[PDB]
Formats: sequence, structure tokens, C-alpha cells
Amino acid sequence: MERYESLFAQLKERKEGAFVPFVTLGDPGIEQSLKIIDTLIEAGADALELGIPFSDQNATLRAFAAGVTPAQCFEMLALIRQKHPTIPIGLLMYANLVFNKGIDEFYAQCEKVGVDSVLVADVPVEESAPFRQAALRHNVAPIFICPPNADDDLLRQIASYGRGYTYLLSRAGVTENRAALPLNHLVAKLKEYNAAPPLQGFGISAPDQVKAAIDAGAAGAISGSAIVKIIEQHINEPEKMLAALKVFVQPMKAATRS
Repeated sequence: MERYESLFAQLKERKEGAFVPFVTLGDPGIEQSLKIIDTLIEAGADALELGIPFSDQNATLRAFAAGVTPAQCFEMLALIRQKHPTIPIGLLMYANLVFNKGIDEFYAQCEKVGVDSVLVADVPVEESAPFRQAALRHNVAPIFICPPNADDDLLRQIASYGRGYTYLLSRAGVTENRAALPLNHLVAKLKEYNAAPPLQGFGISAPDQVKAAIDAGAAGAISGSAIVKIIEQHINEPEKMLAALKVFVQPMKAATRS
């Protein structure tokens, strides 16, 4: 019962970084989204970063209310867990949905469907207590974003608070008084303070970029835009969309090996 931990030990032993693709659950549809995720895994994904969309009695237009509901998202999440029992599953989201459902209740449902971690992107690390507590109470790993221009205090806070993995923001992600430092420095400090293994994210869409992150010491990499662009390119060709996704994922994953 430590999916990230188990995963990172297996990867390290094999001298490999982790490739973590990101997709928004339900895009472009529920059935196709599940197939997209299976193809990602079959192609070499070590863990998943899944976005959970949110936007809210009396209807108006089908296009207004349009969207996959949060209940449908957890349902999906449970099927994914059922088909792939050991793959680390992490959610990426904003707080409103968490606030909507209720803090404790939201993490309680993450634990029921087998979600391993949660990154509420818009929550400052200083105002994270209610989220951390809910996370640990339901055996979910609370995730924090480490900015590349973080001072030593923030690095320490993130190191003692995070579990599972630390989300390391690339230099391209910033923007502004303290300069954005090189990945190598941050990786070294995080290790120094015993932070959870770092996964780098933002702007990483090519094999050479993934290789550079792992050579700099990152435990892995995350990528989203390239997958979004592939979906849109074959939005009308579902099967062709899958083949094209497998073609993108293999080189990215290969680049994590040495």
C-alpha cells in the first residue's frame, strides 16, 4: 500500500526514470478516455496524472451543463484501478471541486476508488493543513508543487509535507525577484531534505527533454500538451487516435532508460 514508493524502487533498481502522461478524464469522451488510458499504459506509462474537470436544479441548454460529472470521474477511476492494480494514480485539480463535495468527503471517495495521490494546484503550501489532514486520514498522498525559484524554507516545508512524489516545476513554468535555478540544484536539495521523489512537469513533450530531466536527477517526467494535440488531430478517428498515442508514448518512455 505505497504505490509510488513501490514503483520508484522498481524503476531505480532498473536504472530508469518514470514517464507519467497526463490527460483530463473524460476527454474526448468517457469510453474513448478509458481506452486512451489503457493505450497509455500498454505503451509504457509508469503512472498516471489525471485531471478532473469541474464547472457545476433547473436546466437550460445541453451544451451549458455539458461535461463529465465528478461522480462519473470516480466511477471511471475505479475501473482503471480494477484493470491496473499497481499503477500509481494521481489526480491534478483545483480546489473548488474539493470545496464543492466537502474536503473529507472528497478524499474519502479518492480512497474508495484507489487513487494514490492528489495535487490541488491552487492551494498555497501555508494553507494546506485541512487538505494534508484529509489526505493522510484517507491514506492518500498530499502533493505539493516545488517552484524552481523556491527559497530554502519552502523547500523544507515541501519536503516534510509531501508524500508519494514532489511535483517539480520546470524553469519554463515560472513568471519574479528570486531567479529560477537549474533542475540539478533543486533535485539535490530535495534529496538532501528527504522529499518524496521529484517528477518534473511543464513543457516536456519530446524524448530529448525527458532524457535531460532524468540525467539532471529527476525521478521522472510528466507530459500533457503533446497528448492533447494528438487527440485533437484524430478527434474523428478513434482507432487511429490510439495508434498515434502509442507511437508518441514509446519514445518518451524509452528516453527514461539509461
